[PDB]
Amino acid sequence: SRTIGIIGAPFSKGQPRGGVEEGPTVLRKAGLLEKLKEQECDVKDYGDLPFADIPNDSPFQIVKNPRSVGKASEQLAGKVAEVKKNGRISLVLGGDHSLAIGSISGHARVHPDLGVIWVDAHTDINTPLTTTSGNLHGQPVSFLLKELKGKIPDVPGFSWVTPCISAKDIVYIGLRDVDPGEHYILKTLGIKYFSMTEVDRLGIGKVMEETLSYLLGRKKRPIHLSFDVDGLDPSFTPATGTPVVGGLTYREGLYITEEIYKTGLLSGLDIMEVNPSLGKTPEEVTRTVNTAVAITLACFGLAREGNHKPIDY
Amino acid sequence: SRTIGIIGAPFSKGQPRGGVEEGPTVLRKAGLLEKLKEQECDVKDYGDLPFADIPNDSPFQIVKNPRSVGKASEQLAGKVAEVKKNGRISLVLGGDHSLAIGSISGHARVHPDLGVIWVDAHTDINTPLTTTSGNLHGQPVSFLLKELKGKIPDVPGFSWVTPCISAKDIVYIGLRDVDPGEHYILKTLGIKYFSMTEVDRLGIGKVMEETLSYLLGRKKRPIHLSFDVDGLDPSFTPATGTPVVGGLTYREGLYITEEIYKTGLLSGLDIMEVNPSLGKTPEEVTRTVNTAVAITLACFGLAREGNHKPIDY
Amino acid sequence: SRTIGIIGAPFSKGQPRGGVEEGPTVLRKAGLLEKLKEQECDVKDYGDLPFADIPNDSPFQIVKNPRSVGKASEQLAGKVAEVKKNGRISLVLGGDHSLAIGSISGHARVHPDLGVIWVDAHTDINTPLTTTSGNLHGQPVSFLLKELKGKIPDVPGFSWVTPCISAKDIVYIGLRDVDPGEHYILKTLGIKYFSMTEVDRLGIGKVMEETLSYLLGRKKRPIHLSFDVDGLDPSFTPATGTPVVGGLTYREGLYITEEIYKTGLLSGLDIMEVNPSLGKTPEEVTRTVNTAVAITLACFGLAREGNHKPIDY
Ligand SMILES: N=C(N)NC[C@H](N)C(=O)O
Ligand SMILES: N=C(N)NC[C@H](N)C(=O)O
Ligand SMILES: N=C(N)NC[C@H](N)C(=O)O
Ligand SMILES: [Mn+2]
Ligand SMILES: [Mn+2]
Ligand SMILES: [Mn+2]
Ligand SMILES: [Mn+2]
Ligand SMILES: [Mn+2]
Ligand SMILES: [Mn+2]
Repeated sequence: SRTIGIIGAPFSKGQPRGGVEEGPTVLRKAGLLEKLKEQECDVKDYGDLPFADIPNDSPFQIVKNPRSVGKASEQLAGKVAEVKKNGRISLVLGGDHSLAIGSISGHARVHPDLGVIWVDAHTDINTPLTTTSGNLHGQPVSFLLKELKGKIPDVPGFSWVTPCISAKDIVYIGLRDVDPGEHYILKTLGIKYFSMTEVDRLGIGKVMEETLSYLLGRKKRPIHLSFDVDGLDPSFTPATGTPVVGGLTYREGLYITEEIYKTGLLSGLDIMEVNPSLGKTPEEVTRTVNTAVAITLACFGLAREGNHKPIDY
Repeated sequence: SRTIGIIGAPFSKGQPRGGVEEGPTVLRKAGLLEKLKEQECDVKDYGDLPFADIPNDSPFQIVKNPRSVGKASEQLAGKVAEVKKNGRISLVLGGDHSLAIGSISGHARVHPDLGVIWVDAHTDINTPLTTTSGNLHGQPVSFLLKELKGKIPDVPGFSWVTPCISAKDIVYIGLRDVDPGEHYILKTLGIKYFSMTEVDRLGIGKVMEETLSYLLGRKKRPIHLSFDVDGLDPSFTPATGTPVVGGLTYREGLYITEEIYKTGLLSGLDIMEVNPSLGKTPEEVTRTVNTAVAITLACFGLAREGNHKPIDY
Repeated sequence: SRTIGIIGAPFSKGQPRGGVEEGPTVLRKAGLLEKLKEQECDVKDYGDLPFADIPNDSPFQIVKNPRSVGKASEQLAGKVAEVKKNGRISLVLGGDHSLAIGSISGHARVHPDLGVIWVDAHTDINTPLTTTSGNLHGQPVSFLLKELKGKIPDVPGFSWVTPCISAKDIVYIGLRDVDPGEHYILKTLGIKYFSMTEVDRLGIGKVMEETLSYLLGRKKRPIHLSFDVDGLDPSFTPATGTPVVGGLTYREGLYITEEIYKTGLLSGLDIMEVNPSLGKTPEEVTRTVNTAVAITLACFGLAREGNHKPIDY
């Protein structure tokens, strides 16, 4: 049965807007733990990581808050590796996606053979040298790829990092806003991806069939799902820092996760970029969090066709 | 040509909210009869069933308004069997889905070999003993299935009922909120269904291909379509008692019905759960009724590709 | 590389509502030229056609403003043929779709072998004798089809017209509101089309596969894409004269154009029916124009998966 390890990560210095550090709060008050337990889920809450304050953290070239970001991920990596050693699926209620660096890092320490599925409107694969924004939530994957070692300069706060995944161990789904440098990296490293164009062409059904086959083809291995809230259309998750029109639908979002759950291989989960303060109205915030919870519950068994206990009703 | 028999069924005691008894009214004033006639439809209106008032109708265990519900369906069954004997397709403009009991019952009296397609966000297959809500609009199918005879206790008002369909003669489409007892019944009786997950996986095209093949495989037989308005997403039909996000789209709704029409086998039709009083704004009511009419017109020939008469334009 | 020739066509007398003549304006101020240049596009703006005023233009039977419409298209045809001779893809920022007559006409003068893809909720194939509205924006295709020569009476202003395409050289996508006479013409001339029903059945992926195969089967030839803004659902392009619910999605709209771009055969493009004055709110106008620009940029290379230059990033 799916045993979960909850990790609240109220961090925002991976991007300019601040309300994202409130993500764990709103998701918890939405009753996420209760609802997960309302299922057959064994849930242990490891709490909200107390993220230090690094007042002295000047830019590294154009890269912003490098020491703060580097420290949050280093802290998070230890936590994630802790829950993984406790035999539970790590659920990181995040702030910004920069935390992916620590989440996937800590997960790989315990399961070096993990495969990653990255649901996002963006690739977040900019290097400190290709980024034009300097925001680290758009650079996580670059720190994690072994093939990019030698192209990632020494950024204050990330000396603890060691690339744990190969370009062949990750699949993107939902892309619709990729920088030119990021696109160059995609095609150069031969990274497997399904942009909104491929979802439109093939259908989410075929997309998931190919994604799982691609990652679990040679052999079965742990799965790390890093779900960026903006991967879904802004009509479903408006309270997010960088929304892009024409995203994955609510149904597609649930299909992605229902399928992953069914592999029985989900090992790590990230629910990122939910920023309640960016909701233009009280219900945009409610609509976003509700959708984020729904997708989280899907990862752990909630099926739209229904569920029932091993009893004769 | 599609000859129709209209039956207004202003009934609401199958669920707690009352505005649903206004369904026939708003659908008629939307010009449904005129529009149907604006097509090549032969339409005879059998009127709005005068539903009796049963002041004395205490709960049966937890089941609410059993005598009122049982009587409305018994009345409706006779009407439907009447129009079927008049060689016309029964169109039941309903209130709540509890009326399905009488609609399908009366239809089967004349055509015991009918197949049922149930478009709904719910299975409505709870028994008086599995229901937790006590609302009869979520129990109709349980009264109709032969295999469940022996599990349906004697509820005041339904002694006239006799299960007329087998688990193999029904197909669900659109499910996204099924109780645990209902899910147990689905898998136990081996009922064929396409939840939103299957629609996402296969596409409405394949879904309809399999549905009709499944029901008309061995041989051609009359079709009864019980369309619950909440089977479509609440962005299309918001004025309904129990809306559930992530529903069938407008297009899918029309595709379902255009395909059924084309079989030339539509024998019975239910348009249920439209509740004008639940629309939060005047246009939510207009948007709901408009969609309900559009889907009704599709059942009787209106095609999105166009239609034309046997003349040289 | 895609070299473009911009042609502003502020014309509205092809239909009753007037704000459509503002289409070139809002599209230009949305930064369309800048954005196209922000790509690898060679853009030359031929300006906004100064459309004459024909005060004396009484109806022809029921056909409205025939001389004004006929003159605008005649003018436009010369312009389009001019840009085509300059070796550039004609981009007609239009007013109403009646301009299609001149756009496709002028294009065919230089490339008589062109194939047409018509994205629209309507067929716009009514003849002066089949039309019931008398509005010429719903009759363009009838003037262009060789097979309909002999059925198009002499309308003041169109004596310069000479049917340049056969029924076999055009494909419709998005149809959902076709008159009976139009439908008769579709089936009689055996015109290939994909109404919303076919998109629902096959998926936009298969639809585009069949469309391009159909038109480029025997051999490769120039493509003329006449994109009517109302071909997309009104939730994306509300500021348009004749919206119809259940249209093509934003994603589908981009998929259509991304695919066409990739053929490397786009030869002519029409962006029609954008009417800023019909937007009920300031953002409905913004949402419409934004979508119209997005689809225009897709026609010329902008891909959702990303783009990059031939350099080592
Ligand atoms: N993670 C995001 N939103 N990335 C977008 C943009 N390429 C940036 O790297 O700042
Ligand atoms: N028909 C509905 N809405 N059913 C839902 C719920 N299972 C109930 O049986 O009350
Ligand atoms: N182009 C449009 N909107 N056509 C619709 C209608 N058949 C008319 O020809 O006026
Ligand atoms: Mn993102
Ligand atoms: Mn991201
Ligand atoms: Mn329902
Ligand atoms: Mn129902
Ligand atoms: Mn149109
Ligand atoms: Mn048009």
